[PDB]
Formats: sequence, C-alpha cells, structure tokens
Amino acid sequence: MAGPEIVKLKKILREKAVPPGTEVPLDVMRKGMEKVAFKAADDIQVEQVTVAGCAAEWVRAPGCQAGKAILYLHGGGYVMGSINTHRSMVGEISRASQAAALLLDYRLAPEHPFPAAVEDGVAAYRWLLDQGFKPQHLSISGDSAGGGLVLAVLVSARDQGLPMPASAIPISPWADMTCTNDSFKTRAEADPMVAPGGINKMAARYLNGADAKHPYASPNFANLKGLPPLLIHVGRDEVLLDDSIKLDAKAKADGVKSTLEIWDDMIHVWHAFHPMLPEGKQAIVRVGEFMREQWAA
Repeated sequence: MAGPEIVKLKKILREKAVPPGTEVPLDVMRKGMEKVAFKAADDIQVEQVTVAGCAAEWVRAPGCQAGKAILYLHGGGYVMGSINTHRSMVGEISRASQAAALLLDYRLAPEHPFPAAVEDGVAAYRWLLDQGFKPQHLSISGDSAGGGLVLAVLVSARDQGLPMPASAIPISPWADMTCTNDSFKTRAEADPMVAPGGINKMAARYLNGADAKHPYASPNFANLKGLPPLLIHVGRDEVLLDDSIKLDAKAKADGVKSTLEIWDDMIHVWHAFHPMLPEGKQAIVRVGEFMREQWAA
C-alpha cells in the first residue's frame, strides 16, 4: 500500500529525531525549525506588512485573484514557528487556491501565553475585513497548533459579531490541549513527528494555568454553531488523528458543513513536505480546490 517517498521520508525523520526523554530547550527547538525550514518557490512573491501589531507577509503565488485572501495560522505548538518556516507551504497553498495569503507572525508562548495568539488571529481577521475583503472572499487555514487556532478564531470572532468567512481548512489541527485521546497511544508508534509530552509541555507553556478545555484553547469543546464549511486534513499515522475525528463529529453535531479526509499512510502536516512528497503536493492541490469550491457556492 505505502508510497516510496513517505517510506523514505519516514525513515529520514526517524533518523534525524531526538530520543525521547530528551528535553530540548525552547530556543534550540526554535532555531532548528528555522534552519531546516524549506525555502519558498521563487515564483512566490512576498510583501511584508504589519497587521494587529504583528509582523505578517502577503504570500502571492502566480495566478492570484485580487479580492480573495487566506488568513494563514502557522504550526509550531503555539511556542515556535514563524513566517519563515511556513512561507513555502503557504505559497503553494496560495498557488493552488489562486488567492494571496496573509501569513501572520502571531504572539507566541510562553513569552505571550494563551489567549494572545487567538487575539492576534481575530484582530488579523478583523483587519482583512477592514481592508475591504468581503467575508465571502475570505478563507482561514493553518496547521498543527495553527489548525486549532483556526477554529478558536472562528469561535472567538463569531462570539464577537464578526461575519464568518467562506471556508476553514485546518491541517492536522491541534484542537484539544488536554491530550487525552486514544490516538496518543494507538497512533504513537507510526508518528515520526508528534511524540510526546513534547506536546504536553507545549500545552503547559501555552495554557500557563488556563483551563485546557477553554473553547478558545481547545475548540474541540467550543460551540461551533455557525462556523462556515470545514475541510479538515489529518494523517492516518498521527497522534492527533483523534483531534480531527472528534472535531468533524462536533462540527456536524453543531450544524457545521464538515468534510474530514483521513489520508492513509500520512504524517503530521505532510503538506509541508511537498517538495519531496507526491501526497503533500496532492493535499495542497486539494486545500485550494476546496477554498475554490467554497468561493463559487
């Protein structure tokens, strides 16, 4: 059944990984993601902007429609990640969708704990709408921590009277901080990426004493009535599989139009590895078709 690339990518991930008791300090972790981050295609142009007091970059592939925009929330556990780490994958999401991405460098824990990143998001989305972007022309997308953050923004912004955008594509969402799901054991051998209580210590760092079940911290527990069509990518072989099944069933319970795709043999944000993974390339293609189907409706 399994691609030759994912087998090789799996084997490499496993080769270069730290061995878990290992407490890698925060900024050793941060410096690593930065240094190994893939370089965007050079047909991606970028334009640095400041949004809600945060650094951002409009990320435009070739072929964008003006009027359409992605608000993008990067992964990294709420503790790490940046515009630089994520520009590759996003520019290809910008390509696939033919929409420019706003790629926020929202406030990271522990220097800025929860709900700091939710505020940046909400405020970023308000900012988009104030640049004259109609909700119908907007989309929110993100990976790992950033895929839960997507939902935590949509919930927050709804409670605040903000119109919903046309779509929401969480990628491998981390939508439950209390990290409890069957998958933390069942999928744990097969995940070369999420370990942990590497993830446990991230929650620690982001919550900083807050209720792990706080709807904006963990949107798997939020009321989701009214959020717009969801496309949710997860991989089979990930510790976060349950996050995505629980959230799909919660969306549906709440009245949401929700499509969960579980992609067999795949890892965490397998997207991010499109330069070397036919599936990352395929799944990015599909994020954008769906931001595009939601835009035609």
